[PDB]
Amino acid sequence: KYQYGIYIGRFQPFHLGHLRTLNLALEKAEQVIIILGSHRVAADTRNPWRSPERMAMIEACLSPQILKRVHFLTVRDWLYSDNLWLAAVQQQVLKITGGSNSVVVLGHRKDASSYYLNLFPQWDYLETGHYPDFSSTAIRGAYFEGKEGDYLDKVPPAIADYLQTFQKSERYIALCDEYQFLQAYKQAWATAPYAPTFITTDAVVVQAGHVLMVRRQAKPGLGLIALPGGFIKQNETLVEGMLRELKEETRLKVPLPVLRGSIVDSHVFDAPGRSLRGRTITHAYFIQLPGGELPAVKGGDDAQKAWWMSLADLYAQEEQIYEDHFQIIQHFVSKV
Amino acid sequence: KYQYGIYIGRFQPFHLGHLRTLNLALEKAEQVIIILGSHRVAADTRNPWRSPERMAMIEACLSPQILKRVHFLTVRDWLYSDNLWLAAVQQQVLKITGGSNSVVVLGHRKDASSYYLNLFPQWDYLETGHYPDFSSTAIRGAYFEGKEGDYLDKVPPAIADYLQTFQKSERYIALCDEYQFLQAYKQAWATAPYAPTFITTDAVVVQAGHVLMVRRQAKPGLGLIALPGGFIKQNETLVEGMLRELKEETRLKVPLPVLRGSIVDSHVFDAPGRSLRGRTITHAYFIQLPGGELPAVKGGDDAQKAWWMSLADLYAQEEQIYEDHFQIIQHFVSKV
Amino acid sequence: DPMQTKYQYGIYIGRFQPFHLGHLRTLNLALEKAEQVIIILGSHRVAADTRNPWRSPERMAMIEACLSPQILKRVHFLTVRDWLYSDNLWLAAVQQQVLKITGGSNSVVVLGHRKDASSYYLNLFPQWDYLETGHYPDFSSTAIRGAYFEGKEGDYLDKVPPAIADYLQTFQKSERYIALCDEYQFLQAYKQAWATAPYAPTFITTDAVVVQAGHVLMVRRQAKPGLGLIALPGGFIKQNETLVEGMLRELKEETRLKVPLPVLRGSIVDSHVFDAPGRSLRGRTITHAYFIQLPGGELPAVKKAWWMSLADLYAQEEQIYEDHFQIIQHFV
Amino acid sequence: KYQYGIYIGRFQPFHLGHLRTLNLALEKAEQVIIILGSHRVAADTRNPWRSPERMAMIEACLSPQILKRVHFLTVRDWLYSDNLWLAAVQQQVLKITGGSNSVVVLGHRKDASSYYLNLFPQWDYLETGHYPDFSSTAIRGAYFEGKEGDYLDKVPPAIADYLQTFQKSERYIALCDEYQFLQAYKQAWATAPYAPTFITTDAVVVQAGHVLMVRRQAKPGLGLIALPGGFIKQNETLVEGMLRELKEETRLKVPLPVLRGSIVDSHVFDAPGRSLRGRTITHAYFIQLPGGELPAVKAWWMSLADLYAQEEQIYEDHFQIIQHFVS
Amino acid sequence: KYQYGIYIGRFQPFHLGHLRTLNLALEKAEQVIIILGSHRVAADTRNPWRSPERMAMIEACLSPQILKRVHFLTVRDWLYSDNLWLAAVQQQVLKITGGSNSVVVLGHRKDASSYYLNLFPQWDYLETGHYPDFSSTAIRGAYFEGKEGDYLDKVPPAIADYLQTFQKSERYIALCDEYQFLQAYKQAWATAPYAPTFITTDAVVVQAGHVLMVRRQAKPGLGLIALPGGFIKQNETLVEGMLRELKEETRLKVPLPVLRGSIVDSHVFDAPGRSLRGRTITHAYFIQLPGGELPAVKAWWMSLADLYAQEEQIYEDHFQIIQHFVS
Amino acid sequence: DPMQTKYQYGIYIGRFQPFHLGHLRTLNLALEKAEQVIIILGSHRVAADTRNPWRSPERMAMIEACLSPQILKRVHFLTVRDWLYSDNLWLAAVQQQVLKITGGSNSVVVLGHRKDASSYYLNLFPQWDYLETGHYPDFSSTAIRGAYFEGKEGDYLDKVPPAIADYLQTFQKSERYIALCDEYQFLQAYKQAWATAPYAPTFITTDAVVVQAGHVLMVRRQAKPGLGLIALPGGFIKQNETLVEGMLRELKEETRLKVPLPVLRGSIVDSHVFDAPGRSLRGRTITHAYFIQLPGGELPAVKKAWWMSLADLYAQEEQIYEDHFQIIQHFV
Ligand SMILES: NC(=O)c1ccc[n+]([C@@H]2O[C@H](COP(=O)([O-])OP(=O)(O)OC[C@H]3O[C@@H](n4cnc5c(N)ncnc54)[C@H](O)[C@@H]3O)[C@@H](O)[C@H]2O)c1
Repeated sequence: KYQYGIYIGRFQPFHLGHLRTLNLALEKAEQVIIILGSHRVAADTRNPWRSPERMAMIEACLSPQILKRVHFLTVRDWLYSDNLWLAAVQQQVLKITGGSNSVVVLGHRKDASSYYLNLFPQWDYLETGHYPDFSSTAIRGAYFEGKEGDYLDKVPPAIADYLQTFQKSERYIALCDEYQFLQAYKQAWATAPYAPTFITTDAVVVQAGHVLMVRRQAKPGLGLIALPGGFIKQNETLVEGMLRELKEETRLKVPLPVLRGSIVDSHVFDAPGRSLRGRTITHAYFIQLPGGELPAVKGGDDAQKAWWMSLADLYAQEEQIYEDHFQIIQHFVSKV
Repeated sequence: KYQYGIYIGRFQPFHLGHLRTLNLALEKAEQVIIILGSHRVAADTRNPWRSPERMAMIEACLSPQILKRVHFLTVRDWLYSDNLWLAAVQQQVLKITGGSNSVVVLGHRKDASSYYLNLFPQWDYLETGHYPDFSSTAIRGAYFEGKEGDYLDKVPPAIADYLQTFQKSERYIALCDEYQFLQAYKQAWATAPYAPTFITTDAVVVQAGHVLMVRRQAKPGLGLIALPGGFIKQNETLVEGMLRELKEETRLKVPLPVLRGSIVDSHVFDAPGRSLRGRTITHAYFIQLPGGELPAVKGGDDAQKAWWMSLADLYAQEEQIYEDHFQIIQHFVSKV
Repeated sequence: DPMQTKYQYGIYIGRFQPFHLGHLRTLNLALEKAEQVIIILGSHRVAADTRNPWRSPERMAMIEACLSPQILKRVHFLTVRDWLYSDNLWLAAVQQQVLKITGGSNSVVVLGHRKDASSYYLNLFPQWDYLETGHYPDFSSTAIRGAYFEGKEGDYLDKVPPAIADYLQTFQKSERYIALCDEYQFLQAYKQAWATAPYAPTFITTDAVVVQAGHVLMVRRQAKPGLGLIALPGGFIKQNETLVEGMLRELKEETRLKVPLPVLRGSIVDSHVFDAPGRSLRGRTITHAYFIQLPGGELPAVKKAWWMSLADLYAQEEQIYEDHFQIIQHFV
Repeated sequence: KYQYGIYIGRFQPFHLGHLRTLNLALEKAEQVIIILGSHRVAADTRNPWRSPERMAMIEACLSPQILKRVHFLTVRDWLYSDNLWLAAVQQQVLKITGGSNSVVVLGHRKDASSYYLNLFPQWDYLETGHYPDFSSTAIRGAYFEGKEGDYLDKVPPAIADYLQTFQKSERYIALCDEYQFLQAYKQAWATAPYAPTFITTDAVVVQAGHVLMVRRQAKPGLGLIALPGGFIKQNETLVEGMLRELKEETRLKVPLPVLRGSIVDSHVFDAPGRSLRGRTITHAYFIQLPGGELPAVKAWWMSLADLYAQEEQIYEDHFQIIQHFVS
Repeated sequence: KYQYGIYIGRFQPFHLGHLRTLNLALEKAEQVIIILGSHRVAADTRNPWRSPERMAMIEACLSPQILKRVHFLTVRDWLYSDNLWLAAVQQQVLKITGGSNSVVVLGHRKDASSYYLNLFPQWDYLETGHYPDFSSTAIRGAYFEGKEGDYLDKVPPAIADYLQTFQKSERYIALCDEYQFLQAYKQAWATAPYAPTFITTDAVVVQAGHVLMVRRQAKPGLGLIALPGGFIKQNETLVEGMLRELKEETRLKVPLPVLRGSIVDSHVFDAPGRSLRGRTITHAYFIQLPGGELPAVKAWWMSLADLYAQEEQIYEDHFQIIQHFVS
Repeated sequence: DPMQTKYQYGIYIGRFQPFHLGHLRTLNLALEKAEQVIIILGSHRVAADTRNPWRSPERMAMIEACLSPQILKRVHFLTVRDWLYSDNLWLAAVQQQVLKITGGSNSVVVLGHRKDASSYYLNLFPQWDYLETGHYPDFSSTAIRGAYFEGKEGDYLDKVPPAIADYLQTFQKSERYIALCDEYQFLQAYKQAWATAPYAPTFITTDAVVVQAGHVLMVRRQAKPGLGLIALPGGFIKQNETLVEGMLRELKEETRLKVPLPVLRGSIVDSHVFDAPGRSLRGRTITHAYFIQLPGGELPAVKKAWWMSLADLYAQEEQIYEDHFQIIQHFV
């Protein structure tokens, strides 16, 4: 009934709801294209598995024979440009679709994040409705809490196998820790009269095509590469707080007045899901340092340190970058 | 010992600590210049009395004879430009000082807000030290709570008289109400694991040299003139929330897409004391509407309404404008 | 419900300087055409001069005195500033003011007469009907103002409502009346002196807009007209100097600003020519205004001249000379 | 006593009063350089003789021995760029000076228009003057009226001879007529309480690298090439004045609204001596029309090349006005 | 049959092949307009005769009856702005056309350089050609070698007569020499696997409204006025090449570092026929020096006015390069 | 504690293509001068070509094979990309890489020899000492690469360490060796054909940088050199076309982009000339790159050509031809 069927998701993990839709797709179209979103996002409690792992997981639920008509595509996130995303999807799809006009998109409008499901009017849209009782969020929560009965009856058996092997790895132990932390963090705000909103700053300091970075020291994202930034204090201005944090986390050897006078731009980042803590809006300041020897910063140990990274280094380690920091850098790179 | 002595304050109200310093000034200099800060700020729980009232209050504590060597100056706030403030102080002072170089500034470095006390190196600075037990904040709190024994023994007798007459007015009843509200508002956050930070948007919509305004409907600032704005919701972007609030408070008859496409600039306002609620940082969006008939907006009743105001109207009613909204408008007026 | 009139609202715009019998005829026509009438007092807060001698509360008192309290229940007075170089701004102000009364009604008519060039605004309200009344001969506020400052009572007493006559007879004893006569005479002599010129004269002046730290350098006028009004430093261009030279010369004469000419020269960020034909009552005066932005810090000393804040300018709007507030507005 | 000596002037005409300084020059320096100012300026009552003609005059007054240690250099006027002029001057100097550092400039500050003798600081300046009094203004005045007695005693015999021959000239008639018109024009303002001040607009209209020009229909500079321009009326804005004047003088086939919309810039030209009628300040508006057919319109479109070739025939300072909007 | 008729060409020289179209023109329209292209272009082996000279030639070939219904119009070249050219063409047309709408343009698209006959769309176009074959390239080739037999049978008797007289000319020697040099230069590249491609830099140095110029020391266009410029060496960047070339040809007294810092702009000039040596693309760098003394340096500073006056003596397309950075 | 060496750290930068006996002599000198030696492998991730035949892990394996494990405890290998038009970027990368080893020490010396124009970088580390070694005759990596691709073993076997000889003898049997010989021969013939030209030839090409929605239009190279590498669409300028025409012509030839020339013409936002003397191995090639920004939406179809994301370009850095990555970087 269609030559091509597209199913997009994160599949973190692939569950019985997803398989139902993936089965429906196999009925409605000859070739099936699975699009693995959030490609190369750093692993966190919302996206635990890398996209090759997610492909293996899905493949393990299907037969070699049905796999003959199944195509995997991975697509990065561009949290601040839907158009860069759309284009990448079109381009990845085209390479399979030849160019055909016989194409459906299967999905369910679950919530606010499902808005993309109608940015393909070019193609047809098959809404599936909700399938009770299959919730990725519930599955992940159960899994990090070690409650097997709340997830085993919700994933394909090949998925349960995978979750059980993966339960042995270092990543799982780190993700359990990070999950306990967030849960406690959110719980500590449970008696607020209103959902809280968090304000942070971030410093984007660039010298001779390099950006000053740190390894995160506090949860969440412990150990990931990040911009130097943090929570605004009650009595400081955004610039002040930005400078205070830059100094605390990098001990950059440049006097505060030249730092101030080197701020050439700033920009607010407010994607509602940028941070799992929390609604967290960050104010990023772009600082351009002049030519010369690379500026000195604390050489603490290695997990304690700060260092300078070129764009090449940045792309090379894309999946080690915290939250949307790669996007913040890319925004100011478009400015220069 | 000096030809001229400068004492700057808000004096809300003038208390025994202030009188001590004002007396010390009268010993140390021939002429005394009192500078009434926060001129033409809308009345709130932090600045209850207008600057002519504050002058009357101070005059009532002094004798006609000593008043012969006392000079009053009023100066506006410019929360985002210390330089505009400094200049205005210099200019107001010069008109009394003739131009003399014999000038001291008396004060006490109480807290972060006292930072201005050393932006006059031109002139000498006499630090007085703290005088125990004389706190404006404590005085105001006591007064709005009606607890006379906590303030009577802290102000000059002429000040106690004034507070007692003023306790009859409509302003006092409104300020009591507003004070109860804030107190309860802050108390409701008392069990937060961290001081909360608030995020709001504000829309600065301009057509044919007019700015769209509202009369505030919620406390605090009930009844004051304000920009249309409000709290960001958890799942909306800043622009989205800005547009949602503009529509809720003005029902402006301009379709959302043309509104979006008319945003020409935005700017963050983060003076830590802009709002008495709360650390509240607002994100203001400047929208330029094209020439033509003045856009329709809700004509509700009068306290329920929205309307268009020229800069002239704005200056004419400066002391009816909420928090720092006049400053936000002035920022974008410097852009055009 | 059957209306007794064609429209809900009638708008009658003017200076009314003073209200004369022509104006009352149109006002009466408006009372026949609309249930409620809106009088718009233009030139609100303009420095009293020979073209605009009465302030808006005086003009409202004058018109009120011609009308019975039953009619006054149907009349609403609104004031609106002039913004000589910005018609869009003015159009919006009129609209916003009218809306306080109108509640948004679309049943609205503007009454007037396209008298001369200054009446162009009558076709800028297409959202409302327009009712041309034709000319009433000859009622002329210019002629009436002339007769009044010249003391020729026979030429205006039969041109104005009896209540206006009374008000005029009373105002005639004020200090403002004397001040106005003095200024009227000066302008009359001034134009006199050019009467034998082969063409109408065109005057060239320069004005200096000097700004540092949100303050504009202003002076009090030492010569007529507008004697004692607040103004920008400026004056007439001499025959052998450039505009910039004239500008700086005149700035030094009037303020004695303690800044070297060479740094004043280098501090000129912009300039603009202001040429509204009626900006000055002395004759056609076209002015060259120069925006000078001083590097921040302590304000330079001057010798009456002073640094005035933007808030203070708005606060003393009505003491400002000619178009000078608009000149400042243009730059800051 | 000096290797090289420089004397700059308009010499309109060359008078005894120059000659004496010229003589004083030949004494103080071995080589003498005479710079003829105002090169290629349209002929008018301030500047009647072309620079070749002025060369001829100053030559006749010299015997060849002398004429053979004197070099003649012409310099254009750029009324609004002194730097450009100083440069053109010192570059033309080098042609002869070769690069010498033993140089003297002679003259004296007579008025305001003699300001050009503080710069140059790289050479030595010897002040003569005042020689009271020979006055070219007075001499051109005398010469144009007919008061022969007032100037024969004032200029060298050879000059007088050339002036004499020139009276027959086709130009002398038109230049006489111009002198009468200006003297009358100025006279008509004598009852004014203050010196009058004239305001004009000029339109600079440019399409496909051509500027719209006209021949002047009215005195002064009648028949010269000019920008469309005129006197502001009492009740029009500068913009509306510029536009009516443009339509009057050229009847340009472009709708008024499109013309308003095509204004990309404007500039005020205010040199005190730009107009001989008295102090006239002009407001120039630069209109820039989209590519394509040249619009219908003596008025005609003229290229930047055309203008340069005919710089001689351009009114007043209209060339500098054009140049200002072009670079 | 038509009121007005237009025929545009370089006519270098006027050949039988033109004449026939000219004849065909006189037949089809009552008035004939001949537009002499390439007006004021320095004389070179593609364009040997000035436009007055070309007028003279085409006149001799006509009897006055005929010569009296033919008008001659000159148009400059602006190699990089066709619009400017089209405009100058149709404006000069109107001088004669008065404003007529019965007009025809004659010729035919021979090659790439004949593209200019699609525009104009406002007139009627009648295609002649091809007339196989008379070839000016071949004729100028013959003429410059000495192969008389190759062109006498190709051009009108009067043309031949003028060419004959011209052989004696001071120019014909230098133009012959140029032809030999180019033919040799091109010949030296015959063993190349592909047509060669030349890269040069030019420096456009500008202070106080003057541009630095030089006389060409090397063939081609020897002795003409040019920008300081040269061939890129194998291991220098364009910037460093431009700068060494600038110092070589002018010995400009300004430190290299200041010169780097004063570069405000650069532009590539790439018209296929700009250089007669073969495909040469030049990279022009615009250096803008601060006001004051003109720096020490045949090289000399030259005003925009000077350049316009001497446009005749300017190499290749160097005038257009200057003009590009000025407006 | 008494040091046995002058410095704590010695830095030796090169391509080492291949490591020969000259390099080993300097390396040995560095081991005498510093306690720890840092070898910087330049040209990391550059597409293998006749100037850079071995990738950095191969070059590290090669140098490792010449050294005893006791010496290797003192040697540290670091890699660094080329950024042909940005020396500041490169200088910073070297500094940052060195700092991983140095801990910030100031006791640091760079050893090398100012051989030719490409050695300019040796004076751009003033924060460190420089030790000029002088020239060793004649060891030449160019000559050794020449002999090796030409199969003349006598000309290089005695120029290189025995371990390098072994590695060379082994690599010689790979498919990459054949590919390199093929390309070497092509370039050699190419230059051959120009040998009788009166001056060194200068080549002119155009390149098109077409971008829509964060994607650059790329091709796979159909002709040598760099056959099968990813590249921008471009080629040689024809004799009678303009650069823009050439650019568009060549863009159409190589990609068959379904966009009309007139809209391609109107979409050129910027252009830049790239002229590093060694950008291309064929001879001096100077290129004109044109930035074309297509209006957003669906990407236009093409016919091998494709739209490549900026992330994918970085991911496939090493498959890119000549300086093309730097050309893209310049614009986006
Ligand atoms: N600009 C951008 O970078 C951009 C924009 C939009 C989306 N994205 C990316 O695309 C991906 C979006 O995928 P997702 O997070 O919505 O995928 P998901 O894994 O949550 O769900 C995949 C699909 O299955 C459906 N589904 C899940 N549970 C269901 C249930 N129980 N019943 C019926 N249907 C159910 C979902 O609605 C969805 O259509 C993410 O990677 C996101 O980051 C990127």
